[PDB]
Amino acid sequence: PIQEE
Amino acid sequence: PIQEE
Amino acid sequence: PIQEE
Amino acid sequence: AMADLEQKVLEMEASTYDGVFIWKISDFPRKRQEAVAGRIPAIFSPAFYTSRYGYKMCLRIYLNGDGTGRGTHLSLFFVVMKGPNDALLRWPFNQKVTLMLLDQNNREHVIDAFRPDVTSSSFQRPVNDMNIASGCPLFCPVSKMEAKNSYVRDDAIFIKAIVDLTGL
Amino acid sequence: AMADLEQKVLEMEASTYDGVFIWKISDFPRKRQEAVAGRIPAIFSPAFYTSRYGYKMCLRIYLNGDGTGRGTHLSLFFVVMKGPNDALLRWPFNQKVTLMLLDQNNREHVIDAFRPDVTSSSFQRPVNDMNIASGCPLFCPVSKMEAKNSYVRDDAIFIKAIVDLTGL
Amino acid sequence: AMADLEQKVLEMEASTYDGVFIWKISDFPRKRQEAVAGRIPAIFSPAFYTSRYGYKMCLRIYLNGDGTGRGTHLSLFFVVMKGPNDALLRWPFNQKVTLMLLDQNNREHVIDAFRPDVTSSSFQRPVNDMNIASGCPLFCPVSKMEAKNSYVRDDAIFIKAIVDLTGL
Repeated sequence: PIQEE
Repeated sequence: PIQEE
Repeated sequence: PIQEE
Repeated sequence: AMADLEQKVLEMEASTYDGVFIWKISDFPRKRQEAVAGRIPAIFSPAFYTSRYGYKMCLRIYLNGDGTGRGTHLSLFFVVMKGPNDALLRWPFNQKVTLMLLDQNNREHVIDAFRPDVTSSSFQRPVNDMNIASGCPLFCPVSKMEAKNSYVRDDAIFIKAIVDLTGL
Repeated sequence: AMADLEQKVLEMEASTYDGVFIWKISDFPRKRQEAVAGRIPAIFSPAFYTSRYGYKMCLRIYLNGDGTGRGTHLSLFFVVMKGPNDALLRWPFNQKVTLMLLDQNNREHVIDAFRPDVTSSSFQRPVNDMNIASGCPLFCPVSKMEAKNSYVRDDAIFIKAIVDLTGL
Repeated sequence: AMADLEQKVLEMEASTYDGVFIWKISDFPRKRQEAVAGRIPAIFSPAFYTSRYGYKMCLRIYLNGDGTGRGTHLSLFFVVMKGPNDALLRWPFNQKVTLMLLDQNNREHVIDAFRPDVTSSSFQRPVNDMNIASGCPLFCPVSKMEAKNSYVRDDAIFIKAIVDLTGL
């Protein structure tokens, strides 16, 4: 998963 | 089934 | 079980 | 909104999500008179569903009868309502439905069942809030229930519905 | 009604229908004192059920003890309440009940269990809103919990109840 | 409190406790535009849980993208929220998560899945109301859905999430 910015 | 009148 | 007093 | 919110809570309180619904109708005598007099011919039950995001349904009963059962029988119908997830469901509605009037002595429940009439408007995807009800106009003779027997107890009766979940 | 409806919402929010209930008691320190001072000797938990239309039950706890455990133990009792569908259920209530005080370090939970005393008024069909509570007067020594240990954490404890559904 | 209570009822109405959640977003065109204009970049979904007393979670979507997907994709993220029973759960959160944009013709759903990054702040026990969202920045090209296709129908779309329960 990639964190939201 | 029979519909309501 | 035991009843509450 | 105060009373409108009270309504939402009551509906949520009664909702079920596994196709099984038990409807308790209290103050039977009074509602029965309101039906005989013609002031309140029918009553709708709260809504219930086949699954968390399945079909939305309810029941409609005529304590003094409808159509072929008018004045002689308790008439009980099934109702397909407009549900929030209808776009994800298959139409027409095609699950078997079982309806019961529970004996409060567990001796002999009144039971009947049917499979939807796929060509009937009662089972197509809802355009209105509710489709026309369909079911059993001659579900139970007025004399059988009401009168004496074990269906009416402490002035209340219990109606039970079971929607078969095969294919869902 | 404004607050009466709020109570209905809270009840609904905590209700379970599988016989398993977990009761979180926050502000443990304060409630604990109110009990020692005798200002608020006992507390009822929200209600829960054995099935969608099964028995209605709740718990009652005495943070500073009741009867034989007064002043020395945490007393926890089971309560059979008047349910909407009691007419459809078998009586007296005869399901095994397991009660626990959870160790928030999953090391050693406090646990006890009992089978209903079929002759006790505590398990007959409810005439009033609730029957006499029955359970464990010596459930947990005040020294074990409260003091230190891993039962009280961030000023809160968790009580768990499991109602055996054998036969239902 | 009247509106505050309505919010609680609405949340309860949408909650699920089996790790599966279907999120219907209506008024799609309007919300889509508020995102393009930057007035309302993202939307949080109602909360759902892994079990009756399990992890509390929700989703967050950017209809016009976030980060690497800004202006080109619909970005969809998973959010671990502070739950009432967090003290009883194992941390960090380590359940596989599946995210989907449903095709309303059941032809081809958009799907992606991931296992939590255990060393990430997003999956540690929550200290705040919500942890930083984590998931799929490039979940679906704006042209894919929106435009035509069968993801948007009657100005609404459906997002589905499945949290694997292996180990719980």
